[PDB]
Amino acid sequence: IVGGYTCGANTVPYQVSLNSGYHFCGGSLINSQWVVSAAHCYKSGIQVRLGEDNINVVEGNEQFISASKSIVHPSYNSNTLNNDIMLIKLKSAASLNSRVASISLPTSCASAGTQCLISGWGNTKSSGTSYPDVLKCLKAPILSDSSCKSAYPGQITSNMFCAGYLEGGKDSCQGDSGGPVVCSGKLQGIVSWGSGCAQKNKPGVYTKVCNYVSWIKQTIASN
Ligand SMILES: NCCc1c[nH]cn1
Ligand SMILES: [Ca+2]
Repeated sequence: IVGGYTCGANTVPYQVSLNSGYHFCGGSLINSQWVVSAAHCYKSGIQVRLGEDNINVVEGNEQFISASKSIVHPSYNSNTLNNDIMLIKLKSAASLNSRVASISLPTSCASAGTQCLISGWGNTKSSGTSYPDVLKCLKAPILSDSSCKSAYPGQITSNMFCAGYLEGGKDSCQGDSGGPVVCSGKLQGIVSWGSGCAQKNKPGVYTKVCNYVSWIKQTIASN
């Protein structure tokens, strides 16, 4: 997260870190056994880390649970990043509490102008490279479809939205991939892609989760 703030330990209780020897992506806990992330975060040997603040230090609220299976969206295209969504099932159910909690799925799509919270352990620099150990947060509005398409000609599908600031300075970045965009207590987005970070007229692009609720529910119900 570039131009954000330190969230505070366990203040974003649905935020997970995906770890394969190291943090490589964010995710969102949506029930005791399931995490939603980006399809471009797919790899084998995933351990889900819940209750994290400092990802380099065991602080006492963590639960580390190995993934039993991952399900990339059937229509995910890695070239265009269309349908950039994946489900991860935990080998055992997380113990839910005030610091490890699920986030609700949307019942309807959020509009341009809706204020959201984007979070992650990604790069905090727009030119250089610096990775924080503690969770970073950014409050950001959803941008209009028209401004999103104008920012990225030929690249924005009906399964994507832009959020952030056309002036630059505040954005998600490398390592935030797969993490949450939460608006009014609903998971509306997944950190998906952009052109660099926090650059003028290049806001972050997010997977439009409301399009996937039926798939998520049906997949969970049979797996
Ligand atoms: N807005 C950029 C988010 C991102 C994803 N991967 C790398 N960067
Ligand atoms: Ca920790």
